Amino acid sequence: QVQLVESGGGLIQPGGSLRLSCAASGITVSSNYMTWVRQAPGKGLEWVSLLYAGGSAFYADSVKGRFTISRDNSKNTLYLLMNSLRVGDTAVYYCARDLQVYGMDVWGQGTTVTVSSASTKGPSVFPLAPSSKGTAALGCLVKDYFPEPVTVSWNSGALTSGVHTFPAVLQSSGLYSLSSVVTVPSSSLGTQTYICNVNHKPSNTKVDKRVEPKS
Amino acid sequence: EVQLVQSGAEVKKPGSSVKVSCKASGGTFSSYGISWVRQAPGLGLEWMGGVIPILSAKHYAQRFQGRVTITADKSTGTAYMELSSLRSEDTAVYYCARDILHHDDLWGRFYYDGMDVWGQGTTVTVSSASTKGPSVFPLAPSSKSTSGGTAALGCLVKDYFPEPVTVSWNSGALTSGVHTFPAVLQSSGLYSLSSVVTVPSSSLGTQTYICNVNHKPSNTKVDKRVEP
Amino acid sequence: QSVVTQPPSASGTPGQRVTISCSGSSSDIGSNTVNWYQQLPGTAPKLLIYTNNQRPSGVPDRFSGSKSGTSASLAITGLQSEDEADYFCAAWDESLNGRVFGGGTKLTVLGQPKANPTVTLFPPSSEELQANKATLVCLISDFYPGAVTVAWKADSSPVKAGVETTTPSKQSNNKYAASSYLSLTPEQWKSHRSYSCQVTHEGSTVEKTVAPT
Amino acid sequence: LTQPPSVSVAPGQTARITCGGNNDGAKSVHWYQQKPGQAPVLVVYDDSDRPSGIPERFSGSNSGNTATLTITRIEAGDEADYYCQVWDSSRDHVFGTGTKVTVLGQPKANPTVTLFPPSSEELQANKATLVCLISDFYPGAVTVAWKADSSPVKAGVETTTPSKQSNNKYAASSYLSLTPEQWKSHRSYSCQVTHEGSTVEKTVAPT
Amino acid sequence: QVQLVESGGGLVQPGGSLRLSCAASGFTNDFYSIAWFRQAPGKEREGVSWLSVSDNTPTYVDSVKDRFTISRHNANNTVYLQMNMLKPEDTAIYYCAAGRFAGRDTWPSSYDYWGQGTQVTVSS
Amino acid sequence: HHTNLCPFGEVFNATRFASVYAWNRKRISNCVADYSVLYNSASFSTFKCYGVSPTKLNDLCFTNVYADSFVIRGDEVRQIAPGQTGNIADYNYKLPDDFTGCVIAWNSNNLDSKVGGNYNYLYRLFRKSNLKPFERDISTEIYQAGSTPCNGVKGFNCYFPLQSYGFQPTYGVGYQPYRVVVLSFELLHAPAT
Ligand SMILES: *[C@@H]1O[C@H](CO[C@@H]2O[C@@H](C)[C@@H](O)[C@@H](O)[C@@H]2O)[C@@H](O)[C@H](O)[C@H]1NC(C)=O
Repeated sequence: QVQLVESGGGLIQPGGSLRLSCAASGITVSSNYMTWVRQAPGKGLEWVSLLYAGGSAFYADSVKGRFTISRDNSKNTLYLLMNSLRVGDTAVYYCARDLQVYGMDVWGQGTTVTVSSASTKGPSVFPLAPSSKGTAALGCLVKDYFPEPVTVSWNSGALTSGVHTFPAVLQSSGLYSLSSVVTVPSSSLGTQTYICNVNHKPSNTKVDKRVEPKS
Repeated sequence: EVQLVQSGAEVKKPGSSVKVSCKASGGTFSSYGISWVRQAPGLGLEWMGGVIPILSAKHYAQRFQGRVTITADKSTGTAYMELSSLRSEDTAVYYCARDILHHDDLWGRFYYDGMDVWGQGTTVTVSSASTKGPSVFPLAPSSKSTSGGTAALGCLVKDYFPEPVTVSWNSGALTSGVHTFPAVLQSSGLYSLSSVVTVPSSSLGTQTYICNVNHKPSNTKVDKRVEP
Repeated sequence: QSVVTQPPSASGTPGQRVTISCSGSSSDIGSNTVNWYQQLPGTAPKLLIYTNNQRPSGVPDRFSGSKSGTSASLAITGLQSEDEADYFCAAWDESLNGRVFGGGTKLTVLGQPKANPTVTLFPPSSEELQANKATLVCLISDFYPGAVTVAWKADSSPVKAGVETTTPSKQSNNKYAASSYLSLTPEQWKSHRSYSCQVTHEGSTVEKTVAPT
Repeated sequence: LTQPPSVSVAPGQTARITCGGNNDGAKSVHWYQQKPGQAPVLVVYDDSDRPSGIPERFSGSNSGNTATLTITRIEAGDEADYYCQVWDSSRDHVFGTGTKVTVLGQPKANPTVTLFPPSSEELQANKATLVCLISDFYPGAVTVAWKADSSPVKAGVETTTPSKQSNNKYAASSYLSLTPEQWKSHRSYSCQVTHEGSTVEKTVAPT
Repeated sequence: QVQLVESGGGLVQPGGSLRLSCAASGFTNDFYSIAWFRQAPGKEREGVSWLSVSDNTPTYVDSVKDRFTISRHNANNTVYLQMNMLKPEDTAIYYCAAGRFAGRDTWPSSYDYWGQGTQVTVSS
Repeated sequence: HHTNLCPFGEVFNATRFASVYAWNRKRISNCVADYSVLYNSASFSTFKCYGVSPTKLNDLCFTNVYADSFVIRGDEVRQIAPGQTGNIADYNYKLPDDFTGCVIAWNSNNLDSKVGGNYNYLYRLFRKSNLKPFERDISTEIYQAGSTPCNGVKGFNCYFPLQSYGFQPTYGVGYQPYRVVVLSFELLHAPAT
């Protein structure tokens, strides 16, 4: 009793279509304010749509004309049709019953929608040279790759302590980019060679980039 | 039956503020309004304001509009009433009651239609003066307070603030014939009362009579011997 | 400046019927219901009638309300001793946006007996005079109905300066009590030959007189 | 709706989370708790009501231009994001920006900022990316502002969310995509990282 | 289908004049109404002039009563707002809106069609 | 002449208005008044006529008028129009698609709002279905959202269907009270009268 089970998420190419479901138990969808709320990866909550018990539908400005909310009384399930998707729509979509004055009490577990490209793109690796101005930090820019993940080692794994590989960004282009830095003492920048070994398995990419001080 | 217990009595100085509580009873808020009614000494009832939890609504009476606040914490299920910038005329017993709601569908309104269950009321006193212990004097018996072999002797509890003052005689051993009068409120803001007891005149030379005056606000107890 | 009006008092022989009238306007009884409350002295008011003439549980059918236009009425059949109380009518007036209570109507049941007041007058104590103060105490008890008027006299002349008198209060025996105080200087007390406390109850007056030592 | 980025309260103490806006008298306020990887849970509705089963530590209030959520006797189980939502118009809802209530399990640590200019190899490919890396900050709440010379830049900014690194501190990274002309036109670009009142700024120049 | 075309704004001195135009295109009949809303810096959209087309009846707010004049030319199906004796208070982005009714309203949401705003700046 | 003037006074100038969920209706006939003064009035912030012309109203004659009056929120005036959806248009007052008449509204913040709040005007927030045109709902039955019947028990899915408009002098126009008068004009063909 009292459950909002969602389903229908996944990856979908830009401009595509995808339909979300919200199976209800104990709560009748057709006689409740049912809404859809999405949360971008790491941002706040943005209400998207709603459906009155009387059938009136309303949508947010960021999804008007592209999204459509519906329901099925025999299956007691709330739906959300999504057309002409873009990367801005990539978020975790929730369904919840609204009580207006009494807020939104029951929420679904939430399904994830990822809108990006397909196939597999290998990254472009650029050296992040150490600055000329007691320690120095140098790294490698693993830019524009899909899908995750890439592995970055330094000098074929001979250098581990001090290496800090940062989590990747999901650019609005749908491609990923990350950076791996190793903070070394300044006195060794001239006598030691530093080479990052970036591997992207889905593209069979194996890049070894030498990082020298900027001339 | 339900019960609304309000907070204890209050004594305040003009300009200050008072906040009275009123505990509800279970799910009272469901389909029951709450009104705040005060009653000055010897005067009638005066609606001050109210609240409706189910509609999340509240209203106020013209007289108190602009110097009152009525809140309702539904988690605790209770209401509050705060009156600020108090004046001497605000001295009254402040009541809290649940109001049964009427639905006038002709005009689409929802107002209170009688308050069945009442609170016990909260006495609030406003006076510019502050605390003071009473000066207790004996009211001795003589031939002029004697009638038919019975003598009348008492104690004058003069110039105290605030209420109340309790008076007993001989540590409670004497109860019959005792008549403790309600206190008078002088123009100075202080109170004064008297307590008299009628005893056989033959007992004046055999029994000692002591009045026990207790003014807890000032933490003052006075035991006054009354002799002929 | 109030709108609703009730007669101040009302009398009724026991076992018979009484009518308490409530006068309003178009802003309250014109479109809003009117209810009735009964308050016993010292206690808290209780609901008597609530929707013009609906009775809560615990209210006998001896009480009946009625409403016609801008007026309301409360009827008490078969008067019993416990019915002697204050009766307030009230309605939700919208002009002020709030309930408005009536002025109240005190009911007196005629079965009670009249009682003359017992007056005891105490002169200023020598302990208070040694403190350079003087207070005459006049205690009035066992009088019914609870309504008396007090007057003080210096020698052979009235006086009102320094007089403090309480309102009547119902005793345990259902009679009433009141007290009056006269503050004097230790010179005003010794200068005059006597002081008198006059207690007038139901047209008749009882006077007690005291004199310095 | 405006909410503070994050609050930091000692265990057992009390938090207060503000929610500001215009005309906050008629409209009501609701509060939601979102634990990591969890759906939001309504904790306070209609300003001050607690729904059934939610501890008395939580409480709400609202008047003027500010609503407030009060969490007393804070435990580590309260570490979450808290959002306010108004009861304004029955055609749409708006949420606050959310507030992170870091329950302190270690002292305050200021972030280490490292800014890189676009590599000479990226410029020859007709691209330019400024890399701003933020690490070793606690609590895990930072905001990043970019600057051209001394003017604010908003377009082309991609910033990660704070992630828990090994030593339970947090890390983040911000990227500014630029054209080689925009990078060579101005004299310098800046990455400004704010962490609980303190501000660390790094600047690079086209040389 | 329905389209509102707007033009005529610019920079003028205090006391100058300016003529705004709103060209209605996809209307079957004359049963519609035109309004002019201006959005001052930091303010909301506020109506200043209305015109019931099928009735040719103008309505102006008190602040622009004797200074503004709204009218419609029939063939071009264009409504004009003649603004004389302009003040710095009049500096705002002006919008013209239409609705399938005969009347006027102060609420912008009550109009379903909008043209692109034109800038009116009044300073010295 | 004043044989029978139109008693728009009892409607427009009424001392108090109904709540929208319980809107009033007054039947107007017999008389003959002018609408130019109404339309040319600087007090009506809203004066929208559908299928009819407000200034050419003086030229027309009808059979009956229905004068519907109530109070709503400022930003809800746009719902009092044909083909609108929302809390008011679905659950309180619905105008038909073929509506013939005028919608008149004006700001009443000076009357229907007092310090602290005027928590008297109400509106219907919950309903199982939308209103048919000119349908009126005054029920207070506890709204049921679950499968179990409420039976007068305010439990889980069982709440009150009405809420209070709270009006204060400092609130914005979108939340300030607005009195609305809906005049419905009837049918008539070839007016030779
Ligand atoms: C609204 O009220 C105006 C005020 O006039 C007074 O009230 C009316 C009812 C008349 O009795 C008038 O003689 C009073 O002096 C009126 O002038 C106006 O006509 C009224 N208009 C409407 C539409 O009610």
